Amino acid sequence: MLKLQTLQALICIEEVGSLRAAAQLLHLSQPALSAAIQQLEDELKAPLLVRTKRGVSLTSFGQAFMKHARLIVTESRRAQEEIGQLRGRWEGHITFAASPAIALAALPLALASFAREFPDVTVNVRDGMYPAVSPQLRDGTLDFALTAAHKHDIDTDLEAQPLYVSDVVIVGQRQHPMANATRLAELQECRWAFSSAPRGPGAIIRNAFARYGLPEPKLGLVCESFLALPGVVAHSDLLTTMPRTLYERNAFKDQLCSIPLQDALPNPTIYVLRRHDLPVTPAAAGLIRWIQHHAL
Amino acid sequence: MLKLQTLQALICIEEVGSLRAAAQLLHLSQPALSAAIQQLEDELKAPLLVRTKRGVSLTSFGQAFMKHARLIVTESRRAQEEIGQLRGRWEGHITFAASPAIALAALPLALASFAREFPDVTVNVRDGMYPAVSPQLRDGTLDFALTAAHKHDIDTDLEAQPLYVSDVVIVGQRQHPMANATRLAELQECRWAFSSAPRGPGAIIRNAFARYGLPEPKLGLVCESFLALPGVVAHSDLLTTMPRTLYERNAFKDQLCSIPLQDALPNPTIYVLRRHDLPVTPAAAGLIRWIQHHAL
Amino acid sequence: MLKLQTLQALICIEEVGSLRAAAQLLHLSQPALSAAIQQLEDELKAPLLVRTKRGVSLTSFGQAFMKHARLIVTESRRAQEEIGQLRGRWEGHITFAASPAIALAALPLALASFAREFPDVTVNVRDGMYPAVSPQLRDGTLDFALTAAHKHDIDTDLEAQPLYVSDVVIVGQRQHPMANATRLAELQECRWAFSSAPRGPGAIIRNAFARYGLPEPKLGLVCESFLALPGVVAHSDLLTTMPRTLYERNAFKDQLCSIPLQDALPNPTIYVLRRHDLPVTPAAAGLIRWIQHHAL
Amino acid sequence: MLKLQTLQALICIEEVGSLRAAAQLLHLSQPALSAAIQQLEDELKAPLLVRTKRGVSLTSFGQAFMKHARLIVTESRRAQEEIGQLRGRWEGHITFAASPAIALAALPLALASFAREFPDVTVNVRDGMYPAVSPQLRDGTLDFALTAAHKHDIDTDLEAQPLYVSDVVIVGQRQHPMANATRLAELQECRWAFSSAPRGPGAIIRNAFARYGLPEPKLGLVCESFLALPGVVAHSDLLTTMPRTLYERNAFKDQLCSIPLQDALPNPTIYVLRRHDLPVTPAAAGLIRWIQHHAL
Ligand SMILES: O=C1O[C@H]([C@@H](O)CO)C(O)=C1O
Ligand SMILES: O=C1O[C@H]([C@@H](O)CO)C(O)=C1O
Repeated sequence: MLKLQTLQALICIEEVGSLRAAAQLLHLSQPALSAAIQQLEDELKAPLLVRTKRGVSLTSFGQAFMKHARLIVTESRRAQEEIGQLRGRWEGHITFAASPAIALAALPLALASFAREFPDVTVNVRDGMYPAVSPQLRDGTLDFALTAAHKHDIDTDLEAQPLYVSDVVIVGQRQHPMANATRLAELQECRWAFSSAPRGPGAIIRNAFARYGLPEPKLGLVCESFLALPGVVAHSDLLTTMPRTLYERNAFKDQLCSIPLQDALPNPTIYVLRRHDLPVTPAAAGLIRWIQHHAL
Repeated sequence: MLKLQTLQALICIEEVGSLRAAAQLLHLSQPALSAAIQQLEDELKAPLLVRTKRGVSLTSFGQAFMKHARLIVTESRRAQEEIGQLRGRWEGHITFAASPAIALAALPLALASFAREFPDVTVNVRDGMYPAVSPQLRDGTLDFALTAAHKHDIDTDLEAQPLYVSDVVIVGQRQHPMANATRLAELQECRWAFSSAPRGPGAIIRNAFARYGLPEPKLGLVCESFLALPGVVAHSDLLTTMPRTLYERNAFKDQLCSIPLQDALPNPTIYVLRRHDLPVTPAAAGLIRWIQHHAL
Repeated sequence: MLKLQTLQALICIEEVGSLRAAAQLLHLSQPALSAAIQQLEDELKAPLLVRTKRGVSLTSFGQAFMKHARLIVTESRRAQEEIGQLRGRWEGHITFAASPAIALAALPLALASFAREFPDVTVNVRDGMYPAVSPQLRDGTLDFALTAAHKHDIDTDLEAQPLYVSDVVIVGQRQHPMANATRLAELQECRWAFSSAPRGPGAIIRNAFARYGLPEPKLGLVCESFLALPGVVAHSDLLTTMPRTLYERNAFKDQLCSIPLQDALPNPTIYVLRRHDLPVTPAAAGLIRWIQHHAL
Repeated sequence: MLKLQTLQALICIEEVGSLRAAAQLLHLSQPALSAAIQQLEDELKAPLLVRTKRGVSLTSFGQAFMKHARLIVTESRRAQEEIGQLRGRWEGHITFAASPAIALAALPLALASFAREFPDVTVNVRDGMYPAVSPQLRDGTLDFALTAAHKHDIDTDLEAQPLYVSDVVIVGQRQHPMANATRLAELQECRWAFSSAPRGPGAIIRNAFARYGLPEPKLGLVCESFLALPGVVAHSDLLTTMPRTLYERNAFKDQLCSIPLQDALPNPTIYVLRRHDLPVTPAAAGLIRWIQHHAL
């Protein structure tokens, strides 16, 4: 029998004056409790209980021992309470960073379902992108990030689980002069709103231009806000690249077009990124499952 | 004495985090980047970098030195760009942050106007809010921030110029239970998505509930991403506050509504914020001009 | 519920810092130490250990849990030792700390007396001072501390029993410039070696200079090691305060002197300090008895 | 010419109205300064100075540029001041741990000499031993430790430089019954005051007994305080092992003897131990040199 339940029982035996009565009160087996106390007495080499007409009393050794017993039972309760609070604070909070596409499609449906399965968790959500999220993942102020990355180029401190394979489209003002282009080379003369990517401003379009044999793309401006990007392109002649989800869910849809090229653009893999030494909360894993569920 | 040429070296080394990865400073001929840092370390008489687990890391001295290094480098660049501008050679950089209400309405029109008049100025557009923008204002890495703020509580070294008086609304899913509420008191029991604000996450609804005599609003989640907010609200029963301009310009407009409230809500003033003792380049001035104009 | 058997396992694992190095728990047959920790982790519902750079490290939960684990294990051991003692079987452990004035005079005589009467009790003797000893008093890892303290400023859960009223002297190199000073004011310009004390390093000379109307004493060095103090003073012109007993009993007595001062200095009371709610084992009681006796 | 001295000169030129006068004031070469300003003007593509009858004035471009120049000169001064303070605090403090032998012989003479060569450094000295010092060396609260260790068994985070090779002697009460022993086996019947060592209480004597084919040494008591050890052995029949320096410099010399065995005891190597990522202060290295100097 678990020692703490034995000590707990002795505490009860002191108050109600019977082994039998104590076992029934704490829902323990009489023959098991009796054998536990006996075992303990043999280890102690003294009796804790002396019989009377009514029941039992603590012996002299029993009274000495009970002071220790009382402190051990109390310490156990306090320990479980301290850690219950600390763990309660831990499990009750999630802080993460999401890419624009996850935030526009996956997250909203994920968050609804999640909050039913995990009703007691505050979630804190922010915009984020790798490599910028790396330092706060590392220093712990950020639990995980849901962001694009390149497998062969990720921090070693970080674990990376693929979430889904994403799409990138070239976007322009609805009647862009190059709306009918089928090739990258046909856009050499356009100016670009360099959108953000793991390898730097406009890295996706620069690298596309490079592999297809073209010079550097002509810069129009650098637009790091994905919130601002769709309207900016709508009121200018600048082209940009963006996630398909952003193109499909933005405020300026009817003023924009995509320019679908027969030349291939990349498919940025979206990753769960977190520090690997770190333990993941049940809720954190839960939220990931739900976002995953809506990223199929 | 310091060698201003080495400051960008240090800046670069802290960013890429590697000894060798820094060689893209066009030191693809020699590791005399080390000699350059040796000098800087002796001028300050303190170790700046440190042999580390994944490559190279700044010491506490290095970290302290960065804000000064960055202000020096960016002020030098601004000095040079200004002189050319004063000669009608309109080249150079502008980096600025914008709140969602500026970013979705005035900004697209202003950027296009500016680019037409100043075709060769490289502009960098970011999300940003006060007070988070303050340290990038302070080290010269942002020229200005277009953000909500409270006049009576802006840091002393910051210049604040009123740009726009914005409008707060209360937003929920289209067939929300409270869709037809007209009083703040009717929303007492609702769960909220705390959106970002100068005085902290959810400060607007928190401070409103307070003034209207209510208890703390009930937290559903913290959502710092304005890109994510409309959709989160669309696919749940969470209420939120948001700029009217965002309410009117998002991808989930069909699935949302604004609560027809007859209790009044705040009208946050959007400001142009700058570190006051920094002379504004003629080009940056030119852009603020345009944002003001389109801000109506 | 907790399994008290696993607590020593956890204790051991945190000390040796290794997964496998812990197998000296006589688990040289199986890694079912892991199963034991799995249970504990589930009882607390929190990760306790963490896969780490050099082996295994406690999580913040593990760290929080240690004081409770240690008090439980040591109270259980004390419960068992007491019972045997109450039966005239004088076996078990005593761990205690002592200040230099107790350690150099009363302690040698007391330990010898005690060992003659209680030949089989294992005694553990440590340096220690208040308040540094407090957390080891609190977690049961020290049975008592014999230390200077101030009555009006001892933590509430600590029992404090006057043992000895000690004597402070001011000590310097034998032919010190001030060797013949009779007034504290004459030592105003001297450099001091700050020795340890309850109110902080050099608190005695600091608080003396203050009461006698002087400015802050001049710091030469901080010397927490009483073993080192006499020699440091012997081979320099640094003055220090120290217990008269230490002044009288060190290896550099020939090369030292005490300043023949007619301004009075404090007489720190040495106390027997214990966490008050912990029942003192008969053996430990037996030793405190002897230390008291020899303390004269 | 260093750019900061150029900007500094332009600041001077604005105030005193002459290039010639400014070069002489700041002790710079006229032909060099003139060429520097010229070079700067060519890069700026505008003149900073216009001639008058007296001297020069800033041009319009000069006045624009000077605002930036003034800020860059000021920032440089502030940077050097911030880091000068931080580094000043760093270089002006040493905190270390010493073994009993170092503290009794090396340190006192080291500290005197050191403090002349490095007069502005607070030194904080404490008792310490490996492995106990390891966590605070690692977390930085302790600069270095001068302690015994075993080369083939030291933490990887730590660098270890040998300081000197030490001696261990068996010590007893002046007329110990075993004072004439020449072999370890002759002491099998004695009881020991287990003194502290890297591999645990009494590890030196246990391991000596083991290699010479003997059973475990009989325990008398565990004495972790090296301050207490000599008097404890003097007023009992317990034997101990200790550093030769402790045996030669303690308060109870005339009441003790050594028991020099023809059996060999170990020669514990004393190490400088520090975290290797950490930069060492000039003063810290200096103190080590002086302790080294007195450990020959
Ligand atoms: O910068 C780049 O953009 C794509 C990337 O999006 C693929 O995921 C790619 O291969 C690059 O080199
Ligand atoms: O514990 C031991 O004591 C000596 C050591 O002092 C040598 O430096 C040794 O070899 C052991 O195994």
